[PDB]
Amino acid sequence: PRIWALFEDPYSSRYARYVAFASLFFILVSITTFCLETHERFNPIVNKTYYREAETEAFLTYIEGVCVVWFTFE
Amino acid sequence: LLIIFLALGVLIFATMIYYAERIGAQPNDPSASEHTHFKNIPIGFWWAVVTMTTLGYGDMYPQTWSGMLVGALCALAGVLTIAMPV
Repeated sequence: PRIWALFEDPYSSRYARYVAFASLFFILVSITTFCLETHERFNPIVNKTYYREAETEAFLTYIEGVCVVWFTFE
Repeated sequence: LLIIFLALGVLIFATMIYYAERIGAQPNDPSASEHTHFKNIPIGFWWAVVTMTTLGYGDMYPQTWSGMLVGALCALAGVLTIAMPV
């Protein structure tokens, strides 16, 4: 029951509501990272030696790793 | 309820139109999107609001058959999700 209380309604407990707020924060962070990954400001063109393309910033990949770690734990 | 509906619709249709407009992207240009107004997703947010409210400024509009399908779906879903709580 204590394990499943993390998937129950948030108002059904205090840990439930706290995990709900945390998962909301992490989902919003994931969505924001996606939307900023689709941007140009964070996709500067670079030269790779012979392929020319635009690469995503490392910060977005690190934040995505953090969020995926949280989601895989849940 | 109205603001939640609008946020969900805007996000979903922005992502959909951004990905649809890149199917017909020309391979020659180095940038991912050069001929389309939907160069990123926030522009998609703006277009999705303007299109769901049946405003239709015309500053940005889809120019690809997939983009046109997404735009028709966006207009219809906007009409519906606006006429729900109003």
